[PDB]
Amino acid sequence: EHASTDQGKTVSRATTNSKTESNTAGVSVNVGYQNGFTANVTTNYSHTTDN
Amino acid sequence: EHASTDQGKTVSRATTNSKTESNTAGVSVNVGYQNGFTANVTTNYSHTTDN
Repeated sequence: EHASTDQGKTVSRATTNSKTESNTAGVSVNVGYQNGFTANVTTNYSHTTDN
Repeated sequence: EHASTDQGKTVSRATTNSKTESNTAGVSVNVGYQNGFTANVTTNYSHTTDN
């Protein structure tokens, strides 16, 4: 907790991030399109401030 | 038969004089959080002598 590195154990990994991944995770494909609504719907719509 | 009856009586007196000399040395390491991250290192050494 306090002033590690000469205290305990660490593990550290590099990452990437996506500003819209949390948005498109609520998309199911459902191969059929009904009445020319050639688009999908998310269960939750998040903005680009949600990494 | 031969029958005996002995009785005794002792009186003793002992005096001791001791003298000890002790030395101590230690290190105390402190890390914590108090309105920010802190750290201390204490180094003490003591000398006792008793008679």
